[PDB]
Amino acid sequence: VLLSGPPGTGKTLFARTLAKESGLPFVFASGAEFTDSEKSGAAKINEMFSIARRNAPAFVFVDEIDAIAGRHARKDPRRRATFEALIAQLDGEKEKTGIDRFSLRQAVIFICATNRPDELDLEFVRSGRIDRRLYIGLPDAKQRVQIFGVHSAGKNLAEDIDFGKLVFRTVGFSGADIRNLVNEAAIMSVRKGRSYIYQQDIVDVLDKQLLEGMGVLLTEEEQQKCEQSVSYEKKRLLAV
Amino acid sequence: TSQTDPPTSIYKRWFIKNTQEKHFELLIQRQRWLRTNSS
Amino acid sequence: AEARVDGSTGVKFADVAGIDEAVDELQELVKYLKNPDLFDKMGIKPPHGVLLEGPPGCGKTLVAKAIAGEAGVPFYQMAGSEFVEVLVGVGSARIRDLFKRAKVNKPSVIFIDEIDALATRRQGINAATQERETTLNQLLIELDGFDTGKGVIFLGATNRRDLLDPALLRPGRFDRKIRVRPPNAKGRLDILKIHASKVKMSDSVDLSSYASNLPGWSGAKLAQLVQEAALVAVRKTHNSILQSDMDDAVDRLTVGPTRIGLELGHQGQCRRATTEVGVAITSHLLLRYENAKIERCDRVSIIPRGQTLSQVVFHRLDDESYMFGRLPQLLHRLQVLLGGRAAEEVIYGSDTSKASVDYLSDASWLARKILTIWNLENPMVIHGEPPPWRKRPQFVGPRLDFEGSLYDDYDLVEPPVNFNMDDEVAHRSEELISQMYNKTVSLLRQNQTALLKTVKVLLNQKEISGEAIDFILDHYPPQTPLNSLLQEQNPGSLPFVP
Amino acid sequence: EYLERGVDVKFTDVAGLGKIRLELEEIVKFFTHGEMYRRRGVKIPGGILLCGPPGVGKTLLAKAVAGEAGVNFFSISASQFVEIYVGVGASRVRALYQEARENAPSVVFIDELDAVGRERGLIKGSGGQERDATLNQLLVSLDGFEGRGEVITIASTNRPDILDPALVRPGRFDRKIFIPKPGLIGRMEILQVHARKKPMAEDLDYMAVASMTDGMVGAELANIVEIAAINMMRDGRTELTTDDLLQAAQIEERGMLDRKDRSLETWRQVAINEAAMAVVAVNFPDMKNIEFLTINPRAGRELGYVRVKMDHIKFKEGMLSRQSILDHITVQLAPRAADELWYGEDQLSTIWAETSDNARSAARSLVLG
Amino acid sequence: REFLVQFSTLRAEKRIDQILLSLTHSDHLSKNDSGYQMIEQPGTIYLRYLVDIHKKYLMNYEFNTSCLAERRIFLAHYQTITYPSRSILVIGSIGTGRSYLVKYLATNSYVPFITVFLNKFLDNKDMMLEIDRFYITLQFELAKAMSPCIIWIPNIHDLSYLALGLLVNSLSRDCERCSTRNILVIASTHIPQKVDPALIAPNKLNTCIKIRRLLIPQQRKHFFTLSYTRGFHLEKKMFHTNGFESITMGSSARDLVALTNEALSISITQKKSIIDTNTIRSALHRQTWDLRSQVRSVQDHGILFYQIGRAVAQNVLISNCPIDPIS
Amino acid sequence: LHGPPGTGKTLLAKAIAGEAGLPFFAANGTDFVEMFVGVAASRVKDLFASSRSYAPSIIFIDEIDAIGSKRGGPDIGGGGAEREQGLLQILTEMDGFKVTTSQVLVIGATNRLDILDPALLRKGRFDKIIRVGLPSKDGRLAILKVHARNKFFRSEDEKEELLQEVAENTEDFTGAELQNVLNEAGILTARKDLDYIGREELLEALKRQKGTFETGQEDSTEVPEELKLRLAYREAAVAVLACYLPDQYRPISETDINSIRSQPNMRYSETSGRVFARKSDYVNSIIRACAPRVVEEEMFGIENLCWISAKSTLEASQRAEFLILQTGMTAFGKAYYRNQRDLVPNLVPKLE
Amino acid sequence: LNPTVDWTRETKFPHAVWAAGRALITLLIPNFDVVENLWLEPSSWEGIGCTKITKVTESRSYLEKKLVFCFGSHIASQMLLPPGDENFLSSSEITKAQEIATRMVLQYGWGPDDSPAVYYATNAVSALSMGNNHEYEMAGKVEKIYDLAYEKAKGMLLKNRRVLEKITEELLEFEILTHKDLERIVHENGGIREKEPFFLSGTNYNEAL
Repeated sequence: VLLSGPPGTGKTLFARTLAKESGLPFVFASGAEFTDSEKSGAAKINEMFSIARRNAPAFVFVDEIDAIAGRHARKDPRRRATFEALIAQLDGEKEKTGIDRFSLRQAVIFICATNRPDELDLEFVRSGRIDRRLYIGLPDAKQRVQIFGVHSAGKNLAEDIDFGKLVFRTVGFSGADIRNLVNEAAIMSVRKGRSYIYQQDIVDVLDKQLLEGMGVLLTEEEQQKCEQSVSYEKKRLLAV
Repeated sequence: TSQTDPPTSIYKRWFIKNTQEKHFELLIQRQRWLRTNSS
Repeated sequence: AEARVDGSTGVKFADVAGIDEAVDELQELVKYLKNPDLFDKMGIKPPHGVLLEGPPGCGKTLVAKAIAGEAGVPFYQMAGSEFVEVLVGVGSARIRDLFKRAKVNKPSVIFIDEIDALATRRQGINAATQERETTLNQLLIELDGFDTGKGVIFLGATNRRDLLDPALLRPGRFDRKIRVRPPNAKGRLDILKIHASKVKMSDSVDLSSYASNLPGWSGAKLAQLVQEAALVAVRKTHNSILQSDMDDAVDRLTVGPTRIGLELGHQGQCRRATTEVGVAITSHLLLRYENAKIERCDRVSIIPRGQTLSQVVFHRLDDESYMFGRLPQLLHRLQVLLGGRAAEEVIYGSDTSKASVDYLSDASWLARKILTIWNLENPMVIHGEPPPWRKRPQFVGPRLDFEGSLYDDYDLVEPPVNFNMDDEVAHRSEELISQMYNKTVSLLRQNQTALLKTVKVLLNQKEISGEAIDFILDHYPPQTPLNSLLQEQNPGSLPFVP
Repeated sequence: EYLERGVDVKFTDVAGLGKIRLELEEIVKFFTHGEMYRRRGVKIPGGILLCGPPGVGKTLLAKAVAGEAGVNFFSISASQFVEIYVGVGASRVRALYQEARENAPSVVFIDELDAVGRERGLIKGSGGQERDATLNQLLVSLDGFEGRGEVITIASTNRPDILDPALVRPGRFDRKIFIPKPGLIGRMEILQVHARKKPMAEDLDYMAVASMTDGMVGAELANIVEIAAINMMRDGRTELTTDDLLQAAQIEERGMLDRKDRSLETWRQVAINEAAMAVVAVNFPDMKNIEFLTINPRAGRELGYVRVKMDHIKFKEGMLSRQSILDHITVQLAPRAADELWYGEDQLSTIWAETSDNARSAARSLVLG
Repeated sequence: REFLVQFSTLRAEKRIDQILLSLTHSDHLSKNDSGYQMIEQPGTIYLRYLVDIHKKYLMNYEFNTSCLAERRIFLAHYQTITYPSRSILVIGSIGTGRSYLVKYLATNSYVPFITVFLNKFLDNKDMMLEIDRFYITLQFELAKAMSPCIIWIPNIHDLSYLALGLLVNSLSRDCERCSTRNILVIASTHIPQKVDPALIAPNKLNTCIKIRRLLIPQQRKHFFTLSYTRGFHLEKKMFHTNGFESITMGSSARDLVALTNEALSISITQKKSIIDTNTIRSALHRQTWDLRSQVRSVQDHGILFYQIGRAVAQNVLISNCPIDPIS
Repeated sequence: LHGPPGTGKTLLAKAIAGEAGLPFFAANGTDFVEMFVGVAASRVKDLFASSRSYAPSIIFIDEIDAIGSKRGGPDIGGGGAEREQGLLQILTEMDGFKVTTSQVLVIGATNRLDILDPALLRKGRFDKIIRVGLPSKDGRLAILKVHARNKFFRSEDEKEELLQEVAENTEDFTGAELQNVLNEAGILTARKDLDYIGREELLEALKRQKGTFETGQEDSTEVPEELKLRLAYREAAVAVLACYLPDQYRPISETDINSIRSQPNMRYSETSGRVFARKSDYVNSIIRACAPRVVEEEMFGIENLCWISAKSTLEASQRAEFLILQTGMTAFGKAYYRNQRDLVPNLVPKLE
Repeated sequence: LNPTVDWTRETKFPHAVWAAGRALITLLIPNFDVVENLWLEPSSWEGIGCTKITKVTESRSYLEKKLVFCFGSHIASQMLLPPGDENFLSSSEITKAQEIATRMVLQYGWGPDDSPAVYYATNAVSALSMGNNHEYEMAGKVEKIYDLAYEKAKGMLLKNRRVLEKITEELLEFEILTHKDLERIVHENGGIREKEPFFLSGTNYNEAL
């Protein structure tokens, strides 16, 4: 099973509720530390699949497979050994693995995911090795409102705060981005001495991020003097 | 870019052969574009 | 590092030949080597390094060995390829060891054969390269730190100056740069005299003709000439080197060995014979009538040798006439180039073949060279064009090296802008080639009897000589009927005995 | 390891200095009068960079300033930093700067920074990553963290455009001094200092030798000194004169003079070619002062040559008139003019094919210039 | 690590019942109008005959040299075999699938099937040469000890001098002696233009064989013969009519095995043994469609007409091309 | 942190270390990476364990580009494997930070961005990515007056006015530039034995720091009258055209003929505020572009043009093509064509 | 393993026409190579029809004969196949003709006027300056020689129409034909061969001495 989509969408939540509702052991690792060093290049994949087999039936879930099954895996022999070990453990064929293809110990589902689906090799996404592909995307306005409510439940909100009139300003935001936005509003709430967080704190946070986006870091006083520095007619043209 | 070292012998040229080379390629490319985009 | 410490190297300045300018320049080094005191009293800074640059087989190593032998100093020989290793730092250690062993017995000579192996230029077009750079750094440190008062002269022999780093060419490391030119006619003569004293020689061998007729041949190539002559005489069980065996070695090393019975059909040989005989007849006619500044035919053959199914041999003239190539000389040489197609067009009527295509390409390129590169005609042209095809100057086939070479522009090319004069240049070249083709076909068609008789005689004998071609030309005057040849009992019969 | 002994070179040992020498003694002042420098509140500029043509003796200037400063001198080749292994070069730079700081006060010299100061992102290989690591290490040990106020680095490069602008940042390399090619007086004094170790004469005029060899580096002047020792024993005279120097310069700028067999018409052709060049040159302003005229073949040129020394100020700056190029094209075409006017139109040779293309290239450069 | 797993592929010899069951095997459903008749594939018949001759020890008796009769019979038999190579190369990996035919022909071979890997001889980088030589001679001695056996060498193109020497001395020595002459050294790769000309001798790995892509009748035949071998009978409506020919795709090997497995899984989850049209359609839909969250449909009808018109045109006009479903 | 080189990132890190009052751990980028594998990871994990032991702590890593370099090619030498091992080890140590036990703050500093690998910048590892850019005129004034506390001047008012007037001409300069201007002025004053920083010392420091000189030779050259005349005529023609065609934002202020340049040596009084420029302004700029060629052709004739002054109508050609194509008040049309390829063969004769 | 098409006459008719036309144009050229066998292989990847031809310093006339021979399958498919059914079979030959003609114009100089102008060599990477408007002239020359070979092939192929039909139906009904069978067909049905000397244009032909 190949999961794909933008990062930070909660791809681990799908696997975790998979394990919870299915009631199985859940072998979980990360693909970054599999090209670790010379002490064990491809042996980690083999011991991973052996632990999975010894506790089979179960799931196998690996993070950032693009660091292993990337298009530059055939160049580096160290990458090639790991990719060959993974693609050999992906199938049966008793030789070189020493186990019957059809057995309880071979009832293992291999979950893999990345952030770049087109970066993977042509022979890894082939049917028989990777069958189903799930594409998880960014949420929409109502889910954004619910996430804003969820991540800001344990904070002292005012009465005028309403995220339904700022949904158009948060297009493409992930859950981590909304959490960062709430923390940002809290920080500029406590910076100005404010006890609560109104809507204007969120508006100011979004506006200051937008101002910083083009590389303008100015406090109020310097912004005011630089506005006063410009003449009147050449501001009158920008006004029209 | 006019061969800043002066030639002591008249046999040597006043300009390096590679001075005006990008303009030759530019003119050739423009003429070839005009020739190909007309037929 | 078994640097051979020989008290007598076995060769002196009498063993070198054809290197007169370089040995005359190195006589100063020999004078410094035998007694440096008069050098030291007046205050000379002797050359830190002398670089011998030249073609292989010219005996630069022999020159340095002769210098050491005449100077009576130990000679340290260890090639550049002996400084390359896999481990790092060993080559610099060998450099230091060789240098300090040289400083032990002062005066002494250090010689590095193929110095460009360690001194490859960092071209911008494993750990061995780092070893090369470290060895270069150690060598330049030892050279720059060499005080000139102790008289240790370091010699560097190289085959290519372009790949050698300019840091060594800086004064203070390689002060002297000597070129070792290939031996001249007198030089090859003297090398033949030296090498002929080792093998038994007959009085019928005239080495002057062999020295004159083998241009640019190195001393090692003359050595292999005399060695293969000895082996041919062994094969023939000859008691001494005859002139026939020497010429056999010549044709073995120049064009190649003769095959056994490998011949194509009777049509595959008539066309090549017609082409080569037509080229020879045009050359001889241009020599006879208009007194051209062109070469002379030696012999014409259709016997396959090496990878040439047929061959015509042309002598090489003196290089003093190879500098100011005038327009008439180029036009007659260009007529000689189309002589082959003239022969196919007159003998076969209108069915030519592919055997004369290369001469056509050469004529077409030299017409452009006359027009664009040299600008010999007098409409002025703004640019020259490089040759799309490049064929190297080579053996017995037409010389094509009258101006050093044919297919070498002297960096006289520029990219064109106007495309309307390019067609006028093409039309001018076509007009020149067509007019010249009609003139060469008209001159060759006037003598069909001599051409046909030479073709028949060469086909019967499989080889003809220049004197035989001249005899056929004299005995067959222009405007005689072909029936006179056709009534003979044997058209391919040569009554002339050389 | 990187410390050298016996640094006795001073400013008197080096010639062709000029106002740059003032900056040099300013460096000496930085090593001597720095107490009032920091009393006024001036941080000593650590980075001084000499840029110029090769062979001017930048390392010789480094030895001179180190000897006059009277401090420890470090002279490290930059080629040792780049290696097939990573991390070792950074440790080499760390040990270098640590032993420089321990040997304070001192001056450190690194030559040819173009090998390791290349801008990051120009080559795709492990050597590029090692070069980046070494550049980062030297950058940190130069300006990264506090701890250096006494160690001063001097560097010698040839191409200043290749260097990383991070290195060119003030506080790392802020003093940039260009060492130009020696002029007239500079060549005079370089010849004098390189010739002080040999017995010379009192009638020896270096003015003609300096004017003969124009536009050359100090290494070439040392070479002229080196060809002032080997060639007088052929005749065996008493004392060195200026004639030998003039002949040595003539040999060096063109090649050795070799004589070969030659016919009369070949000599006539080379003579009429050189006559064409000189005669068309003398009537033009920019090429009027023809000083030499010979048909003797030299190394690489079987032709003769005509020697002129025009003004070399307008040529470099670009203030040459339009008529100044229409005259030169005529000069290049005049060999073909003499050939056509003497041997006829039908007997044009190929000896002028090297000037006939220079004329057309100059015309092409003029029309689109 | 490979030597242990290739040494234990047969720790005990095949039982008498197993050998007797294998020795009397049959044709198994070639002559059907739905799947894989005689004339459809000649190469697999030749490989079947070769492995059958290997099974009955009919290769060690290389010739008879008798008076007239047995010689004539042997000449006729050698004619019928091709239109006795002890080693056969197959070069057909231009499309997909390598083992899908080798194990398909070796499942009824009853001899030990050893697949040595050449990539183990590359990753070992005077001690390496000795270890590699001992390893390869142990592999060859084990292969001899497992006689009769079939050796498969995939991806020859990875081949280095020591393995070349081993192979050349093995194919120069073990073909005129070493009594078990029936040792097949079958091998497959995907690039035939890079092999050296010294390995294509008549006595050394001859008779190259090609494998091409799968056409639609061959796809139907392979699907039917893969579904029937598991007790699943194809329903007599899609191969009996033009039903599933117009919807089938995946014109390559290893694309029908996965489709067959998915269809069999779908029928098993229904506790059925027959495959209808709907099962095949649902199996095809689960392979060339991506599952997706945050589902949204087209909000502008007018691209629907584009798809409708293109599908109608592709249906009526080009009667030999598939139609992907419209949504 | 990142930004322009020498903008004060190291100064900001030192300020953080000084004013934090927390255990500060200064590190280096290329310190960890070597040829032998495992050294970098062991060093970094020892550092991380030390910071966890002394929580709260401020770990600062200078020049993360040494180990944070993105894979941009095959690492044949094998040092890239060590770099990636160290990088992923740093990522694992960063992700091992539980919020209830590890109050360790990571402070990065880099001079490059495009060579970094986009996994450190991901969530949970580097949330804040700030950039200290070039300071404004007030920021430039603040940094020069901070750098001029120990710097001795004639008087406080004179120091302030000199600092303000050098602040008005130090645009596009970072903190290192202003600090080096002050440092070089101090060098000049100490060399000239003047106890206070004069105005001409600031002028010479500015002249050095913008790199006006490039020859770097002994400036003693006898200039011919034919050159002084050409420069004077070029400058006078520029003055006449500028006075006759008045530019509302760049009046001519100073004029010298002491230097040889491709462009005239004129000086203009720069006034910011070019929001608008009419078609007449473009025409006037085109006219002012081709002054030296016209003046040299008028007084000295066609056959006396320089190679430089004849290369002046080319800039007029570029400006006129800019006016026709990329401004859109001509009759060529009302579109914006970028000269490279959106010029269909119909509009080429019209443009010409 | 499998043929891509069934053994019906509507499929084998274009291939039979192709092979018969090639064999006939091989037969009618004098002193040319000899066609030996024709058959329709059901499982050949090159095509159903297969033709065996054995060859008999190639002169100008041999190259002219090859160039005019390179049109036979195309012209045979032009008279024989009905409209509405065309072929992409002769294309691999026609570009060969597009290769052959230029070789006498650029390389060997056997142009329309027997000009020794040579602009291409065996080891050349490009051609000469070639002009800008001069390319149209040689392009016209190349189209002229190509059309001249095409019209020669058409003239000497349309005069053996019934012989070609006979060869096609014998190939369709027997599936094997030999050189003797082709000789019998061209003898009984009245095949007319060409005669020496063979030239594409007789306006400049000469006779050897």
